Amino acid sequence: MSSMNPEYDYLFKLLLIGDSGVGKSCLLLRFADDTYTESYISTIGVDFKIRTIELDGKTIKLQIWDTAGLERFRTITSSYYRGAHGIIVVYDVTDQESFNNVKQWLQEIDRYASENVNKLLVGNKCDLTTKKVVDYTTAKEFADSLGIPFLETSAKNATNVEQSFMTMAAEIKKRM
Amino acid sequence: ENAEWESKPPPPGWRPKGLLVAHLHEHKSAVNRIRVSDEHSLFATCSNDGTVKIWNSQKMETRSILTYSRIGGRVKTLTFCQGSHYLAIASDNGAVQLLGIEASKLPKSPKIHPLQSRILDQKEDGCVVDMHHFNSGAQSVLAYATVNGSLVGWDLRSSSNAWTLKHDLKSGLITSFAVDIHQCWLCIGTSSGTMACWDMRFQLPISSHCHPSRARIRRLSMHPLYQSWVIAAVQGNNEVSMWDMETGDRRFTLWASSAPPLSELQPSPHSVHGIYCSPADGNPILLTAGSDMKIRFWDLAYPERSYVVAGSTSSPSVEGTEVVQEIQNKQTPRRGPESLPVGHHDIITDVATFQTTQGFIVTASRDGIVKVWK
Amino acid sequence: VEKNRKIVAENLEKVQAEAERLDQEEAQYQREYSEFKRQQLELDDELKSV
Amino acid sequence: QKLYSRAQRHQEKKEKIQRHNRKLGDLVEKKTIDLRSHYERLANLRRSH
Amino acid sequence: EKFHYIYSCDLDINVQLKIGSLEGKREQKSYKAVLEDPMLKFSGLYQETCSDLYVTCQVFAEGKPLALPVRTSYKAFSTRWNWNEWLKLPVKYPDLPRNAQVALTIWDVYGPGKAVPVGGTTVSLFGKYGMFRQGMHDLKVWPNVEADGSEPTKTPGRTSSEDQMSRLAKLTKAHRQGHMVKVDWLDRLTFREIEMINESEKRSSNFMYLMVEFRCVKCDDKEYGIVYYEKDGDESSPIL
Amino acid sequence: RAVKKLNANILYLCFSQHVNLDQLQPLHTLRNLMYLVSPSSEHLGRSGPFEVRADLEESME
Ligand SMILES: Nc1nc2c(ncn2[C@@H]2O[C@H](COP(=O)(O)OP(=O)(O)OP(=O)(O)O)[C@@H](O)[C@H]2O)c(=O)[nH]1
Repeated sequence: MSSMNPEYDYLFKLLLIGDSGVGKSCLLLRFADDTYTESYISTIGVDFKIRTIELDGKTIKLQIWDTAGLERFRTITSSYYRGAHGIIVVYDVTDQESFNNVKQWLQEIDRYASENVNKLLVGNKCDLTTKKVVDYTTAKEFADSLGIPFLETSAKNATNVEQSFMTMAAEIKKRM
Repeated sequence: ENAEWESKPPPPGWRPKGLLVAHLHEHKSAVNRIRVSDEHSLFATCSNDGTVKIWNSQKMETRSILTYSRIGGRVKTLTFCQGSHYLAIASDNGAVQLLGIEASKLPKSPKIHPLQSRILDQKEDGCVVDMHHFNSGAQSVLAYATVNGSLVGWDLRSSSNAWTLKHDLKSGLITSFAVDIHQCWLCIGTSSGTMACWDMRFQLPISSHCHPSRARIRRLSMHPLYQSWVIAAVQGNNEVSMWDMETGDRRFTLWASSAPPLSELQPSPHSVHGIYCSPADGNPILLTAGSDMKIRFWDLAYPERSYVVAGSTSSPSVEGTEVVQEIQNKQTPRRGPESLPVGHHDIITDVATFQTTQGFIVTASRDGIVKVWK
Repeated sequence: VEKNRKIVAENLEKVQAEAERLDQEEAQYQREYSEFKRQQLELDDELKSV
Repeated sequence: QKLYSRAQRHQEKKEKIQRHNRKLGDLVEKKTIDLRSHYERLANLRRSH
Repeated sequence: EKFHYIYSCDLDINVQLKIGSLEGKREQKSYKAVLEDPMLKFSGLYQETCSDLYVTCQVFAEGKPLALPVRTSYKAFSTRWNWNEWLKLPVKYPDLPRNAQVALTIWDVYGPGKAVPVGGTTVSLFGKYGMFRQGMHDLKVWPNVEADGSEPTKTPGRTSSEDQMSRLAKLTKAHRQGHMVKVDWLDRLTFREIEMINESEKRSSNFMYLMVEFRCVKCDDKEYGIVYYEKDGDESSPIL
Repeated sequence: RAVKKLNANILYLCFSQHVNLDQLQPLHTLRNLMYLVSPSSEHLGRSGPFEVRADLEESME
């Protein structure tokens, strides 16, 4: 047994990672604050927002962390992954390089995250269809090849944004 | 993980009864700070008379066991350095002096000698306004704040500054600052009522919050429990208010004034000048004294039990923010003689405590009086 | 257009030069006023103490 | 133009606070002379008593 | 609890350096210069938002090149100058003196037959006390100049400091590595402050940075730092 | 213990009035009061910073 806060049953620490400009801050802001903006401020270090949700009648508190995607604020060893309950790997569906680097983000999870942490591949900017480069089938083939759930999304138009985070919260509850 | 708030916290369920132990007057004028050595073996009080006097905590059954005067100007802040080995003092002369204390056995008299010194050019730094010392093993930094807003961490391991911060003077004069027991952050309180938080790891100004009445921060202390809370004493209404610097919300306040709670209208001239706070048994205690010269024991867990320590029952008894409000009760036979007023008769300037085999309160006032209580 | 650009650039530079000078002056007013405030905050306590 | 008015008003504030500082020091000087008289009246009354 | 290391003279393997990405806006020349020389119009600066830059990596020492300049293989760029190429440098760890330097020049096309440098950055391969560079580094790229390997380097990629971001980035990396004490409520504020500072620097200045990485040599799940050392430097002189 | 109290008390009151330090002794109970109550101590009735100096504490302790 352990102490339990009356407001929330489960504290699920989520973490967003991915190349710069993939839309991690936009996704975090759209989910935790229903706001979006064209002004780009490159994240440094860490940021987090808390959002309380409900799934299967359980009050779930999500602490979603947004890590800096730029080369200069990244390091080989990382201690942000430590204690994450689930990790979202974001990529920009309009930039194949961000999708290719997903392979490299995954190996960071297998090295520093919890041994069986939940993972979720997210393809932000799905609203730029005239500029999209990856196929949904190309991503699904890759996500399923590793068993990680996947949802294409758009922070701009809220498209699947809520569902992406809600899905990982459910998956973590399923894990524990 | 393991930074203890006090080397010796108050005894369990300690309740200062208000018994005067020692009445001291060795200072010619106003005492500015009372600091207790982290050993609680000694304490020191500096004064506008330019002298500093050091006292043996165990002798408060009294005499200034040691005294120093060779700086000049009003000495108006001092601090021990995690032991009785060093004691630093500073004066409006802009001189910062590191006094070394020589502890001797009873047969041979003790002594003080200066073993480090700095001087601040009145045109480029001004004198200090407050200082604090905090060990980190690799360094023994003595942070001090100056009138021009410079907050300098002088590493007593050498002459080198560990770091320096430049408080924005647009926020007014630095009137007090405190540092996190974890040494992760710092908060600057000003004459205009602004709290300005500095992250000591990055040495950046992370936030600035202002008292709505725009009134002087008389004392500033970190909270003994909530790592993001700062206990800011404010001029007027005896207001002591906890401010959560993570958000800027005034979210707990002690109030004792004719003016209704939190009102910006005509505040009382009385103000809290010294705040001592301890977590005790997890029931935090905050002891305040000030310009009304009434020591108040505030129980932050059960505020209805808060009471005046600096006086017997001869004295008149007493916005989503948890405010504790003090309202004076709307109240001849010579049932024994009238006793002498034991409390102070002038503005109390600081409160400190020591725990040598009992919980004693030290208080001092602008007339130079120093009083020990238990 | 180069002539006008050069003239306006000098105007912006020379006007901003006064802005930064006034910044040093205002910074000095604060530095001095902070000293007068320090003294005042003591005289008020001496007055109340006396 | 906002800074010129600020330089003016801050300078007037510097002059006003400096004048106020002067009157407080003189007031405390005068109040001390009275306090000295009070303490001597008390000393004489006490000693006679 | 233990520091694992090896001498630079014992590690007889080729030094390897990852050319990471290049971050930062590239200063476009005013069309006044394009009128002075029209061949500018065809340079990579004007034709495409990201040109197919390449990075040269000569190892210098005492102002002399130790070996021929290795270079990044061709990679197409569209919206980000990002190479993920481990250049196997032409010199081994025992060949390096205490003042060895990498001179990373970034190049772009300038019409036919003629490359032109976007910028250059020089970082010493051994740190303050002879340990070889241990990990990821962000090097300040001096614009429009070819990286100089003379000692002292006129185009240093690192500072001892002296500006906000050079200090705050080191602390940010230290914080990410877990070296710095974690405090969630402070971090969520201090990093917003650093974000404002960085975004201000990104506007008030046009400096760019080149990420590089050095291989962390491992053995039996231990990572060994390489320390500049000499065979026979181990014996103090037997002067009678 | 009552004598110790009363004598120490008198001496403390004596020092509070800045009476002549060399004359006061810890045992001469009534003489101490005599020096305090007679006009000989010009400072009687004054309130100020007495010091209970070492040369008078060491005789008591
Ligand atoms: N069209 C479209 N643009 C988006 C979307 N999300 C983000 N963007 C754009 O991408 C920019 C950067 O978004 P950020 O969330 O700050 O990118 P990031 O992943 O946080 O990058 P770092 O903070 O450097 O790690 C935004 O300013 C938008 O211009 C989206 O869903 N649709």
